[PDB]
Amino acid sequence: ILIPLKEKNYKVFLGELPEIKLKQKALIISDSIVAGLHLPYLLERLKALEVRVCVIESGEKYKNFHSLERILNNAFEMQLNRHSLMIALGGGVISDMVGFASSIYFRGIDFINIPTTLLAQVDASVGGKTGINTPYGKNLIGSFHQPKAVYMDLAFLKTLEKREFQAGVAEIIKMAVCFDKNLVERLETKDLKDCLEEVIFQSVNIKAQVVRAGLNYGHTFGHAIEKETDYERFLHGEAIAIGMRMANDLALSLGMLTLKEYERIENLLKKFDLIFHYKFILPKGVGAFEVASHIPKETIIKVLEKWH
Amino acid sequence: ILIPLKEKNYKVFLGELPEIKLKQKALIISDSIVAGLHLPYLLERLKALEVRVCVIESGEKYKNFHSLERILNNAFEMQLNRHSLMIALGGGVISDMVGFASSIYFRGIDFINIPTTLLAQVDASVGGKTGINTPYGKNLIGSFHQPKAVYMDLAFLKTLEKREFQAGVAEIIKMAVCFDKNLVERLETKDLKDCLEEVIFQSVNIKAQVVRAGLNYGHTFGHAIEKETDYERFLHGEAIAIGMRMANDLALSLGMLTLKEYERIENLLKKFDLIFHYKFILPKGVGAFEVASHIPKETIIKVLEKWH
Ligand SMILES: NC(=O)c1ccc[n+]([C@@H]2O[C@H](COP(=O)([O-])OP(=O)(O)OC[C@H]3O[C@@H](n4cnc5c(N)ncnc54)[C@H](O)[C@@H]3O)[C@@H](O)[C@H]2O)c1
Ligand SMILES: NC(=O)c1ccc[n+]([C@@H]2O[C@H](COP(=O)([O-])OP(=O)(O)OC[C@H]3O[C@@H](n4cnc5c(N)ncnc54)[C@H](O)[C@@H]3O)[C@@H](O)[C@H]2O)c1
Ligand SMILES: [Zn+2]
Ligand SMILES: [Zn+2]
Repeated sequence: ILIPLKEKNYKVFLGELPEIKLKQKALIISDSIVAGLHLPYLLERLKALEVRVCVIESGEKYKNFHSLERILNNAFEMQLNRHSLMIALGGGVISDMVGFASSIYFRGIDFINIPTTLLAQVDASVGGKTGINTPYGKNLIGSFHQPKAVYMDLAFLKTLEKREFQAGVAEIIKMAVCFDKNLVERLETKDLKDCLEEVIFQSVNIKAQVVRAGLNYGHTFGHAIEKETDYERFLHGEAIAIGMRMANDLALSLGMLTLKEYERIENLLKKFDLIFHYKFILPKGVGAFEVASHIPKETIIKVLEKWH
Repeated sequence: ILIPLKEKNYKVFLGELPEIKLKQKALIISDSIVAGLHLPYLLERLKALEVRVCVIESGEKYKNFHSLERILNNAFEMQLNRHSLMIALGGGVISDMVGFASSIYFRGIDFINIPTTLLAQVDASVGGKTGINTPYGKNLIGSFHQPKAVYMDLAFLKTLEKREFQAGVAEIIKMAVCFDKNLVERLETKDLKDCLEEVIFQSVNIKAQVVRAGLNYGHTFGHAIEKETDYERFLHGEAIAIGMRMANDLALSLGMLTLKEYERIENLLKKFDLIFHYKFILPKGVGAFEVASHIPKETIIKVLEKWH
């Protein structure tokens, strides 16, 4: 069991989920898929005054006020107070909704994150950045609310679909190319099946030191791909995978990355089978990044002439 | 203008509203009554990049999600970001809605509270407590959001009704009897119209020095009166006025208040027309309070039945 610390709360827990002892009532919030796979795993180890379950339907489209209201109403129905706890058993969609629901319920109550997806373990459960989607855009209504404790177990990752798993892997490389050169070297040489525990541990420490601009590597182009397709074609991690390549073309054109650096990142994406032919944040090196702003339109078009 | 400092965050500005020059876009939120009385007063001395007004209907029944959604949507319509500002021009209902809307919009933006009611100038302004009402109860969904600046002008208080003004005095006496002996003696010997500024200044200081139990003096009984009457007959200050007297009956029976001290508070409420006939936290003399939790039911029932 590995315990990464932050500033100056709280405590992340890598490894098997331990026996959680609580002296107050707890509300578990999960999705339709996770509740039929990993809810027996949590309720086997949970001890509290009263435990009730609220289930949101699986999907990004359910990340709204309607589901947020349901989480709040379930907390009101079992009469939760200022000493109560909310438990998030799911991906980034669940953890953001529960964290925002707990922040506004009785002006702020404790909540615990137990991420199931690879992306949520390496990014979403860390930081306290919570929110919901609105008709005006994604994640524009939210709050900064830090969880009491984060529990990361590799057992939840085994039930994930390979396409959803690889989408999380593309997000790990994204953080590696901009922050940690040592994580790149691990992904280049070592097989992920043999060092999954070591990869996440390094990925969490990146986000722990972060908690910012830099995690948006391949997001400016990746957002544009999802807005043109639309969200019917690619998963978020797949769109960033193409977005990183588009960002690498702009970084090579501006003289930020060398030809060998451009190939090195693209070879690592090829190693994990993350090349997808379709159809602002750029690296200054393998393990570093720079913020580019005032870039000529013709330089962008020259990069956009690659499609790809 | 006099400038009371809280601790580090923000400054109160007690007196005539000065020129507010801003380098960011601003959204003013007011109610139907205040907008037709005091909105021009603010607009003439406000300078910003863009100024738009959102008006909610006057009343306690409009303190909900429906009005909160409108405040957020108006901010989205004029394209407000994390640098933008919200302006609250109204009573405690407006300030709580705007403060909660600003706390969730782009995960937290700056907001300036300009209270118009006497209640909001002495209680709702300083604290950071924001929120809205739900079908499950009042002020159960909210957040702790500190304002950028508070502006208290006595010019807004002149348009208030007699009933609304005297109900705001009930909270001043509440804070005086439990914290400041000198403020009790000021209210007893001086006319309020002669030292209204000095009374507010001391009321802000008490609220500032506390920030907590003790501000709920007459709230335990006052909530029971409001729930029995279905929030129909009395205002919040009027129900607390009876609640303070009910608390005075329990404090007199325990020996916490002398008969002379008991009559002093009753005559103070009589001076501000706060006697309304019947049909935890009690004052320890004048200027002090005590938390009583283990009071026998027989004593509480003897306080009921309307004597003393
Ligand atoms: N700062 C932050 O907190 C931050 C950072 C990154 C992402 N996010 C947010 O997180 C969201 C993305 O999260 P995500 O990638 O987890 O998507 P997701 O939560 O929607 O999960 C993807 C799908 O996988 C399924 N799933 C989850 N766990 C499973 C399990 N263990 N076994 C089988 N299937 C499982 C879910 O049903 C879901 O439909 C985005 O909406 C984004 O806004 C927030
Ligand atoms: N901790 C806190 O922030 C805190 C403290 C006290 C009260 N509150 C909240 O505030 C609410 C009570 O506030 P309130 O007493 O101001 O009620 P209110 O905001 O509804 O104001 C009373 C009425 O007077 C009118 N009015 C306001 N300003 C006026 C003006 N200058 N001239 C003429 N009319 C005017 C309004 O239209 C309103 O209908 C409660 O619902 C409570 O939840 C919060
Ligand atoms: Zn992301
Ligand atoms: Zn009130």
